[PDB]
Amino acid sequence: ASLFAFKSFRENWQRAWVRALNEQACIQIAFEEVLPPRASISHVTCVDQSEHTMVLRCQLSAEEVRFPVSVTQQSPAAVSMETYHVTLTLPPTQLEVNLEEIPGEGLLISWAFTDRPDLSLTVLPKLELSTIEELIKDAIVSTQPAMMVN
Repeated sequence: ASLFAFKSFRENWQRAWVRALNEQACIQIAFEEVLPPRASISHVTCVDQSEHTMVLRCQLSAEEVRFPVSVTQQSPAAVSMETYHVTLTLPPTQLEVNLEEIPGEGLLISWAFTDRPDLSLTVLPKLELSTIEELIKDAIVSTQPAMMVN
């Protein structure tokens, strides 16, 4: 929580979440660019505290987060691609952040939703949208991002 106040950490946090999201995607959906109008982490609690690790739980929420998503279709000797505008809203839901000290590398951070988040996102092209929504929802609900700090 003390690290969520540094701008540099928030950037990598989002950039790490986008990296994990694209991995699980492997039609093919991809999150292009990395910001949110309003976000908040609350009720930070320490469930476990080992000698070299630490497990935390908290409530995460964001409103009107906007990011592009690209749909890529591979075909005989060809690649097509169409990008969309996505607007997501995450109500307060619980995730578990896991910290682990790695010798010679830094501090490994990992997180994942503990329960299915009640997402409410919309998709609109940039000049079926229903299916693109479920692929994004399915990825966000399942991914367990990770990142290395120092």
